Amino acid sequence: LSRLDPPEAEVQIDRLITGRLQSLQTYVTQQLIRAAEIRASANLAATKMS
Amino acid sequence: KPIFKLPLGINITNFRAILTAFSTWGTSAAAYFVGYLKPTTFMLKYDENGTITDAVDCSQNPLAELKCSVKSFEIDKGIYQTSNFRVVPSGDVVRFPNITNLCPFGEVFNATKFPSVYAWERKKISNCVADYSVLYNSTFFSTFKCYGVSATKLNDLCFSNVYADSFVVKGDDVRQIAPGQTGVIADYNYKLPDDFMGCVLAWNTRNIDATSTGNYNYKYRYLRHGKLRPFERDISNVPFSPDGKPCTPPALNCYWPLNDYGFYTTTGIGYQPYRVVVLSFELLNAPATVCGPKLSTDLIKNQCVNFNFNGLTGTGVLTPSSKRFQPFQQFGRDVSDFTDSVRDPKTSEILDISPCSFGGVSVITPGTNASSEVAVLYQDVNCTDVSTAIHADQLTPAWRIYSTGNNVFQTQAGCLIGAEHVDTSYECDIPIGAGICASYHTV
Amino acid sequence: FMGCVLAWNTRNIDATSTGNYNYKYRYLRHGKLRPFERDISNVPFSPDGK
Amino acid sequence: DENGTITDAVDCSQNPLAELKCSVKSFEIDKGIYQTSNFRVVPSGDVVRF
Amino acid sequence: QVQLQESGPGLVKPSETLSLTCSVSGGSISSHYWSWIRQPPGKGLEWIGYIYYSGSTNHNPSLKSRVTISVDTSKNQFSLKLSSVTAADTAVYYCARGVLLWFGEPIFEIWGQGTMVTVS
Amino acid sequence: AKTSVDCNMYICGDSTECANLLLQYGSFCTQLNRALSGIAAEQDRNTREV
Amino acid sequence: FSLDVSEKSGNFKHLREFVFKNKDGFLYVYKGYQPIDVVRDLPSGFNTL
Amino acid sequence: EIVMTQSPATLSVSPGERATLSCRASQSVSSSLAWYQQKPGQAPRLLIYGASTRAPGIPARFSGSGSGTEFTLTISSLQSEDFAVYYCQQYNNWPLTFGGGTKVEI
Ligand SMILES: *[C@@H]1O[C@H](CO[C@@H]2O[C@@H](C)[C@@H](O)[C@@H](O)[C@@H]2O)[C@@H](O[C@@H]2O[C@H](CO)[C@@H](O[C@@H]3O[C@H](CO[C@H]4O[C@H](CO)[C@@H](O)[C@H](O[C@H]5O[C@H](CO)[C@@H](O)[C@H](O)[C@@H]5O)[C@@H]4O[C@H]4O[C@H](CO)[C@@H](O)[C@H](O)[C@@H]4O)[C@@H](O)[C@H](O[C@H]4O[C@H](CO)[C@@H](O)[C@H](O[C@H]5O[C@H](CO)[C@@H](O)[C@H](O)[C@@H]5O)[C@@H]4O)[C@@H]3O)[C@H](O)[C@H]2NC(C)=O)[C@H](O)[C@H]1NC(C)=O
Ligand SMILES: *[C@@H]1O[C@H](CO)[C@@H](O[C@@H]2O[C@H](CO)[C@@H](O)[C@H](O)[C@H]2NC(C)=O)[C@H](O)[C@H]1NC(C)=O
Ligand SMILES: *[C@@H]1O[C@H](CO)[C@@H](O[C@@H]2O[C@H](CO)[C@@H](O)[C@H](O)[C@H]2NC(C)=O)[C@H](O)[C@H]1NC(C)=O
Ligand SMILES: *[C@@H]1O[C@H](CO)[C@@H](O)[C@H](O)[C@H]1NC(C)=O
Ligand SMILES: *[C@@H]1O[C@H](CO)[C@@H](O)[C@H](O)[C@H]1NC(C)=O
Repeated sequence: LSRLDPPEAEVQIDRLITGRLQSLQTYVTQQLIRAAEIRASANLAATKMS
Repeated sequence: KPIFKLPLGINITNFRAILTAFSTWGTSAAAYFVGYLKPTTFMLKYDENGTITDAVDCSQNPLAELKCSVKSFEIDKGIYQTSNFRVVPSGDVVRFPNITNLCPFGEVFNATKFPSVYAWERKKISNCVADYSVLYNSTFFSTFKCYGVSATKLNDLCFSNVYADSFVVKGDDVRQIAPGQTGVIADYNYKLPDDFMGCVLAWNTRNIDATSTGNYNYKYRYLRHGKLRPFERDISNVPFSPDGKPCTPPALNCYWPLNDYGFYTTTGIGYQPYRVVVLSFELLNAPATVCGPKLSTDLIKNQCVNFNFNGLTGTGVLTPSSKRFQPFQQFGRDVSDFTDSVRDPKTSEILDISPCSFGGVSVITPGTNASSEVAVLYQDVNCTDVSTAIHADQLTPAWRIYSTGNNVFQTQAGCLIGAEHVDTSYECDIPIGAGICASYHTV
Repeated sequence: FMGCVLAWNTRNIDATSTGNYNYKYRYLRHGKLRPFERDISNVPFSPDGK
Repeated sequence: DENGTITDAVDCSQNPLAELKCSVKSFEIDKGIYQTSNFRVVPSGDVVRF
Repeated sequence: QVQLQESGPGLVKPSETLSLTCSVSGGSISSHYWSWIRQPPGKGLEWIGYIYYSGSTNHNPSLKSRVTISVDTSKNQFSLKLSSVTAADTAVYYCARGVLLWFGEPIFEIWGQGTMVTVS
Repeated sequence: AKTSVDCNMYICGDSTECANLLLQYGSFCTQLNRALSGIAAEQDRNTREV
Repeated sequence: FSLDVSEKSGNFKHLREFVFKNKDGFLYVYKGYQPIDVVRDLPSGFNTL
Repeated sequence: EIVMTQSPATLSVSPGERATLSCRASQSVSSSLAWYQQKPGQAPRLLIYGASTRAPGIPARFSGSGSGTEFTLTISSLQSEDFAVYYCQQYNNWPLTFGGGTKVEI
């Protein structure tokens, strides 16, 4: 942004936005995968407690 | 309804109402009003006949934001997260070093004679300030090429050194002075690296560099057992034989590896001599010597401000630090390549950088039918900063109407505005965090 | 913008050897026009704004 | 070091254990089997058969 | 920083020679132009000439014969002498460093304290 | 862990020029925040159940 | 500055280290220093130029 | 050869109101005029070197403008310390010429 004019900057900005969107998507997806296998253990724990 | 769409094409700043009056002159009872419009987000409800019957205005207190966000006219219970919040910066800091000499670039550009391309000369320029805006909007130059940086912005940058390289080029071979070119000049006479950063200039000189009889003072090396590496030079003149063994002319296959040349005044456009200058900008992370003209300011510690220490820009909270830089280090970096601290150019103080406060805001409400009361939770912030930013309208989003009353309370998850603390315990209705619980209850 | 732009050369009737001097353009103003605005005011101008 | 001074290095190509330390970003490894990189064979000659 | 300081005689008889010297401290003669200027009393400035490193020298397009200028890298000094001196030549004389930006002539950025000289 | 993320600082940070480009993708990270907030609420439910 | 010349009967008391590199027409020089008292050996150690 | 003139020959002003001086030249130049200040019994100083560029350390209130044959120096918020004579010089051509100057009278 400091050493390039906006018509030149936006071409790279599109690329950086694409990459970072993709990496957030991957993180959140795997986070939903993990949540389920922890939930099943919490349910077994509550069963053993009861 | 829309009566007219009129193509007048003028700008209107003021207006006058026209009245009527009658017989001596007298007046009759009449009243009228005025108001102004603001650019705002509205929600509209259409009836089955296609007619509007209601609206809400999203910026008129937080509950309007809750209704706008959920696309409803009724909300039932709970805590809802609508949008971020942040603080707007309040000022500007500019902190270039102090330099008092003027760059003598004319000692290179206005030189009476240039060198032969095979042995180009390099000169260093430092500890001076000058403007580039002259050569940008001037027509004297036949071509302007800049890499890595746009020529419009050269006046906002500081460089540790400039190196100027100068030589004469023949005709259209100006095309060869670029990264990745190939040919007799691009491989034997001169060579530019892959990651070049600078600007290339050229202008036509037939007036003094050529004549009808011709000038024969220039040479170029077309024969060599190997191409040069970036910015190499070889000024050796010896007999050459393709076998790679010494010999002496006029014996068999003995030559001179560089060719004498001359220009003519009647050369065509592809042939006249040109002068070329290459400027290479050294962005070394050390104290800068050459800078563009800017006025500086004092520092403004402990406040959210724009800062421009030395070609680096952002917003943050400046504070003193306990870093210990080595005499050859001017910047510090964290993981993810973020700048973390800087050496003040004027006094060599060491200053930290940190971001202006940010976070999420969420709205607590009882049922809309029961009441229109709300409480606002600002997550993970000390109330002092948000109160000192609500006042004097430094926060955003900015409600048109709201107030922080005397009810302010601090929690580990952040602090609540508009909720009254109670020294009694009950069962939870809405959990907030860290043990703090909320409910809607009699005073 | 949405439309088409056209132009053609008119040296035959719009120019002459002595010159035609019937046209004018405004190079000084305290502020740039907004889209499709017009200003046909002719007055003395001083950079002080008085 | 905390004062900004280098105190140690490792060289990743000087025996496999250097590759294990370089890969895990550590100076200590505790047990087990760790997969670091592929392997392959470089070709030894050329055949042309027009 | 640099300091220019100059010295010379105060009075010159008619049809005689005047000469001045100006000298540097804090730095040394290397890559900049050096210039002699005079101001007649109550009147606008005049440029007599400038010389730079490696001896190359420039003078007024008139009075070409009225002066020659010399520079010595040794002892950080330069000097001029006037072929003839008359009453009307009285002025304050200045030595100054000229810096060249891009093209044309140099801007005189650092000025010597100057001295007043006359004829009688 | 019950971690949370802010879309605009990570993807676009300080700049406004990039936010006017991220606008072209619409609601996406907002349903992302909706998801990651659901995971956060679930962790609290798991502990209260056990 | 001022540099002496003298001869000493005793064993070497100084160890001086350098590095030289060439890239892009620039030559890079580094330096260090370490006091040592050894005879005809390059002593094991770590030092940062 | 460029010849130079400056107008008017004299001005006077009271504290707190701006004034402007103008110098004119016989043929076109571009961004080649410098502004000099002189005080009684002292050497000149450089205020503006570019067409409209403050020399380093010149107070922020000084400014100027011009192109072609017309240029003007604007002095704003004048203080008694600003009492001086002012000159404009052009370096575009080989011969060097300074203007006749203007006396500003208290
Ligand atoms: C930065 O670089 C610039 C550019 O220089 C470039 O590089 C050099 C190597 C050459 O290639 C240049 O051509 C090139 O531009 C440099 O500027 C040069 O400085 C030179 C001196 O250092 C300077 O040389 C002098 O030029 C004088 C001519 O000046 C032109 O303009 C003035 C206007 O004031 C006029 O004199 C004249 O034009 C006007 O008047 C004419 C009639 O009088 C008429 O044509 C018009 O009315 C017009 O208005 C003159 O025209 C010249 O400029 C034209 C562009 O406008 C060109 O077509 C062409 O060049 C034309 O000639 C000369 O008078 C002066 O000659 C005097 O000294 C000579 C050497 O001593 C001598 O031969 C002469 O004759 C007698 O004089 C002596 C007595 O003492 C003895 O020598 C002898 O007895 C002789 O009989 C003259 O006295 C001299 O050649 C050169 O012109 C400029 N370049 C320009 C202005 O473009 C900068 O200096 C450099 N920086 C630094 C710090 O040095
Ligand atoms: C708008 O819709 C309303 C009902 O949603 C319409 O009201 C009824 O229209 C019928 C048409 O035959 C009448 O017989 C009823 O008497 C109306 N009920 C009322 C007025 O309470 C209404 O007509 C619609 N608007 C228009 C312009 O037709
Ligand atoms: C490098 O860090 C070390 C400790 O991590 C510093 O050592 C101590 O510094 C304090 C400074 O007040 C002294 O009082 C202690 O005596 C030091 N402890 C020692 C030497 O064992 C050390 O000072 C730092 N380096 C520099 C150059 O300050
Ligand atoms: C800048 O000026 C300040 C005070 O005027 C001074 O302390 C400092 O030394 C100057 N900068 C340099 C690089 O000397
Ligand atoms: C070039 O452009 C700048 C833009 O600010 C302008 O001020 C200047 O007068 C122009 N011409 C020059 C530098 O010759």
